[PDB]
Amino acid sequence: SVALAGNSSLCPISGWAIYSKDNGIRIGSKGDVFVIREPFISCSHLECRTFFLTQGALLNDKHSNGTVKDRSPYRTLMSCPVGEAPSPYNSRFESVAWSASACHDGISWLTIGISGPDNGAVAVLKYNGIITDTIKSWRSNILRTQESECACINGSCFTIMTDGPSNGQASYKIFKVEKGKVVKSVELNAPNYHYEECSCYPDASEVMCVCRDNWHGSNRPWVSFNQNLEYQIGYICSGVFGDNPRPNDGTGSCGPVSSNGAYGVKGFSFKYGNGVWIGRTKSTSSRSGFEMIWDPNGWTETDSSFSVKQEIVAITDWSGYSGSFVQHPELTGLDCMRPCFWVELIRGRPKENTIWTSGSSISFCGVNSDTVGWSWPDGAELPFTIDK
Amino acid sequence: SVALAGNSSLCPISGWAIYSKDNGIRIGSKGDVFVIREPFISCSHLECRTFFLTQGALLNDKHSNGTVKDRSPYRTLMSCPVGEAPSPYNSRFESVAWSASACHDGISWLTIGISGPDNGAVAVLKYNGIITDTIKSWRSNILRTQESECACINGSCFTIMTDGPSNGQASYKIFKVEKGKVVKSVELNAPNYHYEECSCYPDASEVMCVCRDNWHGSNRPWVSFNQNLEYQIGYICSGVFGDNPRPNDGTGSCGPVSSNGAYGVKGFSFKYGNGVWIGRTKSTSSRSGFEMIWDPNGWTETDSSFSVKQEIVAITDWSGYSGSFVQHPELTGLDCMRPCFWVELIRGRPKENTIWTSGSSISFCGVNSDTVGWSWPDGAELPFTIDK
Amino acid sequence: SVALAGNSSLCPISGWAIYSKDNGIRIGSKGDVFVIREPFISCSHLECRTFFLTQGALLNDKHSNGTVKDRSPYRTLMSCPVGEAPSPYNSRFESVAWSASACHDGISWLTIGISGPDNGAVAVLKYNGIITDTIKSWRSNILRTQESECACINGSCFTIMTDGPSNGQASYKIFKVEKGKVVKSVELNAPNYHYEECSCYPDASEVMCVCRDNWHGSNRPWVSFNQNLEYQIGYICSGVFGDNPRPNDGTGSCGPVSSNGAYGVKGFSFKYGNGVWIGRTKSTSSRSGFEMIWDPNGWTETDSSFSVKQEIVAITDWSGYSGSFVQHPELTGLDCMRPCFWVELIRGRPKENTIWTSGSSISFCGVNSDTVGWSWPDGAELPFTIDK
Amino acid sequence: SVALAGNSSLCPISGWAIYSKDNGIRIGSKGDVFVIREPFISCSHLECRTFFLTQGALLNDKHSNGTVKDRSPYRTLMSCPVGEAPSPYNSRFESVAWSASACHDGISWLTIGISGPDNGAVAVLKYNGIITDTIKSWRSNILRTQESECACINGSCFTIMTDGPSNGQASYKIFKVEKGKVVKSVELNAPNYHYEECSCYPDASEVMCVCRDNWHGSNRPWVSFNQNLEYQIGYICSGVFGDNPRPNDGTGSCGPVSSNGAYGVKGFSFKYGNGVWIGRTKSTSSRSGFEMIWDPNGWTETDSSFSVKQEIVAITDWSGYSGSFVQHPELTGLDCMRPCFWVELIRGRPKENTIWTSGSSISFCGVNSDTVGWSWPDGAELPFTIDK
Ligand SMILES: *[C@@H]1O[C@H](CO[C@@H]2O[C@@H](C)[C@@H](O)[C@@H](O)[C@@H]2O)[C@@H](O[C@@H]2O[C@H](CO)[C@@H](O)[C@H](O)[C@H]2NC(C)=O)[C@H](O)[C@H]1NC(C)=O
Ligand SMILES: *[C@@H]1O[C@H](CO[C@@H]2O[C@@H](C)[C@@H](O)[C@@H](O)[C@@H]2O)[C@@H](O[C@@H]2O[C@H](CO)[C@@H](O)[C@H](O)[C@H]2NC(C)=O)[C@H](O)[C@H]1NC(C)=O
Ligand SMILES: *[C@@H]1O[C@H](CO[C@@H]2O[C@@H](C)[C@@H](O)[C@@H](O)[C@@H]2O)[C@@H](O[C@@H]2O[C@H](CO)[C@@H](O)[C@H](O)[C@H]2NC(C)=O)[C@H](O)[C@H]1NC(C)=O
Ligand SMILES: *[C@@H]1O[C@H](CO[C@@H]2O[C@@H](C)[C@@H](O)[C@@H](O)[C@@H]2O)[C@@H](O[C@@H]2O[C@H](CO)[C@@H](O)[C@H](O)[C@H]2NC(C)=O)[C@H](O)[C@H]1NC(C)=O
Ligand SMILES: *[C@@H]1O[C@H](CO[C@@H]2O[C@@H](C)[C@@H](O)[C@@H](O)[C@@H]2O)[C@@H](O)[C@H](O)[C@H]1NC(C)=O
Ligand SMILES: *[C@@H]1O[C@H](CO[C@@H]2O[C@@H](C)[C@@H](O)[C@@H](O)[C@@H]2O)[C@@H](O)[C@H](O)[C@H]1NC(C)=O
Ligand SMILES: *[C@@H]1O[C@H](CO[C@@H]2O[C@@H](C)[C@@H](O)[C@@H](O)[C@@H]2O)[C@@H](O)[C@H](O)[C@H]1NC(C)=O
Ligand SMILES: *[C@@H]1O[C@H](CO[C@@H]2O[C@@H](C)[C@@H](O)[C@@H](O)[C@@H]2O)[C@@H](O)[C@H](O)[C@H]1NC(C)=O
Ligand SMILES: *[C@@H]1O[C@H](CO)[C@@H](O)[C@H](O)[C@H]1NC(C)=O
Ligand SMILES: *[C@@H]1O[C@H](CO)[C@@H](O)[C@H](O)[C@H]1NC(C)=O
Ligand SMILES: *[C@@H]1O[C@H](CO)[C@@H](O)[C@H](O)[C@H]1NC(C)=O
Ligand SMILES: *[C@@H]1O[C@H](CO)[C@@H](O)[C@H](O)[C@H]1NC(C)=O
Ligand SMILES: [Ca+2]
Ligand SMILES: [Ca+2]
Ligand SMILES: [Ca+2]
Ligand SMILES: [Ca+2]
Ligand SMILES: [Ca+2]
Ligand SMILES: [Ca+2]
Ligand SMILES: [Ca+2]
Ligand SMILES: [Ca+2]
Repeated sequence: SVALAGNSSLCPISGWAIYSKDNGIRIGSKGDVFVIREPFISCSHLECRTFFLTQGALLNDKHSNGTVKDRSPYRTLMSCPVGEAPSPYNSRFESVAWSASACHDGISWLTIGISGPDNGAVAVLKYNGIITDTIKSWRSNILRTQESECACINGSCFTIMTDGPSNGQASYKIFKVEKGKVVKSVELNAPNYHYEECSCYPDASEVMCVCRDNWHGSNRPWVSFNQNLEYQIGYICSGVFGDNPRPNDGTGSCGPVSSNGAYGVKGFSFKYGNGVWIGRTKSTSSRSGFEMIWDPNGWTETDSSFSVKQEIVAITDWSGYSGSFVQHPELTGLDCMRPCFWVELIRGRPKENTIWTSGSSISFCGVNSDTVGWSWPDGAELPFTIDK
Repeated sequence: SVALAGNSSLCPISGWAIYSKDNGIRIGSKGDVFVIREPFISCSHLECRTFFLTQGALLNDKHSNGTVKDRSPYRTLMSCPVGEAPSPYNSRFESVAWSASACHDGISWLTIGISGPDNGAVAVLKYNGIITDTIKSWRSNILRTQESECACINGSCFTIMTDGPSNGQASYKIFKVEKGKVVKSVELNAPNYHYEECSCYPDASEVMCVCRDNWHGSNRPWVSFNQNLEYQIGYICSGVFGDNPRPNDGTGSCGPVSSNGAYGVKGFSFKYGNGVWIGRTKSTSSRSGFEMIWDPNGWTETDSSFSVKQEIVAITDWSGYSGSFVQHPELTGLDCMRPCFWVELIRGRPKENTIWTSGSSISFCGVNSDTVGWSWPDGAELPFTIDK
Repeated sequence: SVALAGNSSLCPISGWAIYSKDNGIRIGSKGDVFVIREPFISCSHLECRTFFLTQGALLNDKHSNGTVKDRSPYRTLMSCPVGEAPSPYNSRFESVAWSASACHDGISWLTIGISGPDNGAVAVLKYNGIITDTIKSWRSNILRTQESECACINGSCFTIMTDGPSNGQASYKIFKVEKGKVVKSVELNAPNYHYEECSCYPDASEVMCVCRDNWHGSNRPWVSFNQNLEYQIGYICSGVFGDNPRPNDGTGSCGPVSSNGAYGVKGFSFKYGNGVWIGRTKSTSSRSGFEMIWDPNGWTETDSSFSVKQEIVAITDWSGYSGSFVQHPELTGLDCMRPCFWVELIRGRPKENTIWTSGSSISFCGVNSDTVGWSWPDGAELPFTIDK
Repeated sequence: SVALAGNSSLCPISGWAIYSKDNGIRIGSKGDVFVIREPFISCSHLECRTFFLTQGALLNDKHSNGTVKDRSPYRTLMSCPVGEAPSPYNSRFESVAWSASACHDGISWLTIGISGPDNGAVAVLKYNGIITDTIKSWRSNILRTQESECACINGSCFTIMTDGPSNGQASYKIFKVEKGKVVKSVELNAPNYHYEECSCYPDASEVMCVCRDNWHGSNRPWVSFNQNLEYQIGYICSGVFGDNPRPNDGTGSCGPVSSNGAYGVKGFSFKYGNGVWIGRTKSTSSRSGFEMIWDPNGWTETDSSFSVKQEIVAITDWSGYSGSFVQHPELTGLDCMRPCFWVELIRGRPKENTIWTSGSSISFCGVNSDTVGWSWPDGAELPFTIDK
């Protein structure tokens, strides 16, 4: 009926309250559950959903064998209610996709699903499930996108795509989409920067995206922009380094930190003035553990000092991708934009002795009331019957 | 649209008509059914639902192994339609929780889910699925709540939480909640009393809660209160003792009956003037059997005499927790508050030779027409394939 | 919103067009499907549903073992959409019941579920899922009802219950129900008659019920009545005998035909003037085959001549119970009452080498356009894995 | 509420964007998924659905054995949401059918399901699930229909049925249906032509159907007609031959091309002026591969030259039936009729070493933006556990 306004500011928060846990892998030991990756949450004005990519194989079946291309023609974007195990019996089909994003403008769902060959992949955009536009690769080298929700403000939704090497300079574009039609795009002028798998959120009528530098940055890049795609770029300055892998905390940089800068993990962070909430793994080397850190000057200053840490997953347990999501005033009844996040808990290959790899999910919302750290890990006992 | 009024009196009844039976365990021998505990029913102005806690494991799977903490990070509050087996394919996610309560104010669902560590657990309150408040532990010793429905009157919902020892004096609070926000709380001044797992129901614009004394009472404690949290406390006086374990019926007390007073089972009872409907197990020592007893003076007098008994489950079959639920006039069309109850039929450990423990459920509503006693037990044949 | 009027006459028809087939047993060889009996169809002003009784066990599981009481505390009335396999994942819970009826008045569903002991069983009546009344046994000898839909006319719904011997004279009552409350009942004065498992349908503001004589009739008894429960009784006169078992067709009677009169099968027939559509098995001795016969004088004349036969199930395949259902003008848009019927295809014990017994279903609607006979049998290949 | 107008022209397009992929077979290796054929898509003004025929057997079960009649009494038309694996837990029942069509007029669904014996089969027509008419065989030799969607224009829906030999001259009729009632039919005068399994679509208030000649044509026949059933017939003229099997491309004919003309595969094509979009297999001999070809003069000229080819499935992978579907302006918001297509990917017998045969599906919509060819095959690894 009416577009989400997108004009409120992020809510003042003090900590993170647990929102969901699906136990998808534990349930999938016996039930009929998809093998999934990137279980990103996104919400409308009425409800929240978990989106995910599947190869159309179930846990404990031979088709879950992971020695197959990530970018396969079987890969599909699907969604199910938040907190449920992702099954063929409760999941909706969204798009054929090996890279994706989705977001709700207040009226209907936009989904973006990229499929096709590496040298010519096409993003199919859908609005309320009907194809409304396509974007084809402009460098012929793996067109790819956020793997989390796009950001909507007053009926325009915004996303970021990358095309080019994942181990060197690439090309980055921002897209403005209305009723699933591309109305504007801009190519970033970002020499020496690298953007992948952006987590973008609206805040006071502009978008902020925090991304992954897979080339040569162990801190995270960011790009922010207004409704006309006039943008700014930088890297998060804090010495509390956000990517995985990374060095031990040390002197930061408002450009890419080259030490342990290659590879990465999808991640997010929330800017509050000169301060920043960072979610990151607990290990510097593997996707293990998860913590939220408040660094009151960490957006702009390069020291390694921070003031608050909240435990989310212990370093003895596997974590994985994570991303932002918001809950607008039209859903919550609040006067401010609520920040939330999800974490993927990756099980299986390469770290564990299975034929498959899947994630389960947890999610949290920021609140200004009492909270507590704990560890909420995946909890499945591997290997499974199919691995014997 | 409009809040439940909560101002009517309990319906005059003569007996208990059977309302539901889910056969969850029998079905879960082959189907994909959660291992559950505390299958409490609660209703809105339109429908009733069964809420429950799961560890996110299914029957007949290795993850159902019960030599694990009750208070785990895997534990979740879920709900499904009354009378259906609780499966990942028909259950909705509500909250991450190892102790919970839920209730509908006429407008939306309030859910309360407690997770986190023993020394600092946090109740996450949700209204229509959106986080609206948190309550953190105030004694740092296992914040916990009803495991049945909270009580709503004219848009305010009420619950009771405990924090402190389960084998000695603890601390008890009543909470008043509006649109999922705590608007008032009071700490009971109840020396020598013990409250756990309260069953609370509205009756004539006030709430009555009947609970479990785990310290030193084989009769049940109660607390009643008005909308401003001005309260009264006591224990049910009847010599028809309500808890399990308990002594043989004898002289009662309007304080805790110390004989066989340690441990307990979640239970309920309904006050009608000086009279009381008690639901209890049939065994004095184990959670076996279930019966409803009408004691016309049993709220206030300490004799062991009663006038009506209705069989629910035979003493040769396992029972478990039980709790109250009501059905308001906005749902039923009646001019009075309808009392109902559920019973959990616990199967597996510690009494039986399985690796797991789960409950199925039955429920009954009070009526003023003809009724009959019978035994409606769980009916599964144990052990299961996973226990071999 | 508005009650079904129930004042139209049965549609003129010439034959029977196939309406549904669920293939429940074939699907249940692998899927998670209830063991069921009496899959009766009933419709509202918007949709049709299949109701059924289950013991809360699934096909191919140990709990499906049939050497158990029919009248057990596990037995439940459930419903699912017409034409779907009856699973815990698509079925709704209605009532705890070992004998049942249901019907929709235009506004909400009435369900009637009988449970409890043989010497004191209680029918629980629900309207829109809320308990609205109870009827207790009046002879203390197996209170039981239709196992098919009740009949509704202008907001009053009507049913027939029996209490007493199934091998001798019993007691028969008609009940008039409004918003799930009994407003009137009458006991039939029917010496030497026997009524069980009535199929009742509305026609021109009155109800006609065709039933099973289990005592001493191989033709079917009937009772018809107006809104004030003023009734008439008889037996279908045709020599085309309707029950199973029965003798070969011969001279009929407008009283019970004693030859092969003991035992029976639930069945139906539709009166059109002095003429009758009879559905019956093809075998005189076992529940095998199914056919529809039009006998233009068969309501009132005792000859064995008929004019039309339409094959439904071949005599080489198992049939079972069958019952009427109607589709009112408020659902169909027609100016007349549409007659339909379902058939249960019974598989397993006692005729086949399994531990279990279940039915699948087929259904047909009367039409005045071209039709064709065929055989639409169950089609499962027995025995199943659990029987090995 | 309001009928689809059906008066717009096909959208100008340049290529085909991927719309769905269900991975039904891969998922059905472990989950509970029907064995299916003819997964045709059809849409309303609100949503799209996949319709299909099942024998009521699941993958990996003994009942999936394919040495059984295609025209069995077990065969049923069912439907599920586009892009989901077709399971008993997410599929709706539509009709008992071994040949079918369905379409939505803007108000409700029409379904047409043919069952019964070869010498007298009856199409049961339903509108909003209620039987509204029947059509019986007029040649007593396998009455059969489209196996894809019928075409609706301003409240009248249109379909084509065949009756007679599949290896010689037969009889062909067009039917006009309103609210599920046949209002008009015409028999084609088409000597030497053969029509089976028509794909029909509306375009500018008329219908075009492209079909399969099973007798003696390796090009496809067509019939077009207006709302009064005044018709024209021919064969697609292009030397880019459309059927399977077929000869190598060569000189075409605006009559049947006899070389490799016997047998066939259900297919479609879209007429744009004198030009045509043809979907066909890549192999000339087996149902392998799939491609879309634009031949700018191919409706009317017989040369073998074409200008655009888009890969859909590689020749090393199995394809199967394919059919048209449209998306009207009332669904899309466009000013033109959107052309789409589905393809069935047939796995199992006769080409592969299994006891069963099933299809999965992919679908595509025409767009005027950038697109790309690829191969999106079924992807299951055969044989399955049941075949061992
Ligand atoms: C933030 O925006 C709200 C909502 O703006 C309206 O809805 C949007 C989707 C878009 O359509 C806008 O153009 C609409 O005005 C603002 O609230 C509105 O303010 C206007 C101007 O005073 C007023 O007339 C409306 O009644 C308001 N609507 C509501 C529902 O309150 C709000 O002022 C903006 N806040 C800030 C801080 O920018
Ligand atoms: C019990 O309360 C009912 C309902 O009260 C209304 O709805 C509540 C949720 C709340 O909003 C109240 O403040 C509302 O009045 C009472 O019925 C109402 O009585 C008032 C006063 O006479 C009258 O104006 C309304 O029409 C009534 N509403 C309805 C639907 O009947 C009722 O009187 C109370 N009964 C008792 C015994 O206290
Ligand atoms: C059969 O009954 C219809 C409907 O009657 C109405 O709806 C019923 C549920 C009940 O509420 C009745 O008391 C209602 O009248 C009759 O149609 C109605 O006829 C009346 C009297 O002429 C007229 O005023 C209404 O408009 C009619 N309603 C509709 C929807 O047509 C109809 O006459 C009856 N037919 C026969 C043969 O008895
Ligand atoms: C195509 O048809 C549209 C819609 O026609 C209406 O809806 C149909 C289902 C049917 O009921 C028609 O008889 C209706 O007119 C035409 O648009 C309508 O045009 C009329 C005539 O000018 C106008 O009064 C209406 O407002 C229009 N309705 C809408 C929703 O725009 C349209 O003109 C037709 N287009 C062509 C090219 O034939
Ligand atoms: C897992 O898959 C591996 C290779 O698959 C091989 O590759 C796939 C893509 C197909 O081509 C398959 O037919 C090939 O054999 C195997 O090496 C491995 O054995 C597979 N199975 C396992 C690990 O159990
Ligand atoms: C059931 O679980 C028991 C112990 O689990 C042990 O504890 C759990 C929490 C994990 O740490 C597990 O890896 C440990 O082995 C076992 O003792 C027992 O064998 C388990 N399996 C059974 C009973 O089959
Ligand atoms: C099927 O059930 C039969 C008897 O059950 C016996 O009766 C039931 C009600 C229970 O009391 C059960 O524990 C008893 O053993 C058995 O005789 C029979 O073996 C059962 N199993 C089969 C046929 O596989
Ligand atoms: C598959 O089915 C084949 C024949 O079925 C035979 O035909 C069916 C219709 C039934 O009559 C069945 O009872 C008959 O045996 C068998 O030849 C074949 O063995 C079946 N099983 C397989 C291939 O595993
Ligand atoms: C929001 O978008 C609407 C519709 O395009 C436009 O009229 C309006 O001015 C926008 N509001 C703001 C505050 O930008
Ligand atoms: C019920 O709550 C409303 C809204 O807060 C208040 O105005 C009203 O007086 C309350 N009614 C009663 C009887 O307490
Ligand atoms: C139908 O029932 C209504 C409401 O009780 C009554 O007023 C009306 O007269 C009835 N109509 C007929 C035709 O009996
Ligand atoms: C569409 O059908 C309606 C209702 O039958 C008729 O009045 C109208 O003229 C039709 N419109 C056109 C353009 O044919
Ligand atoms: Ca990096
Ligand atoms: Ca700092
Ligand atoms: Ca105690
Ligand atoms: Ca007493
Ligand atoms: Ca008999
Ligand atoms: Ca006769
Ligand atoms: Ca051909
Ligand atoms: Ca050409």
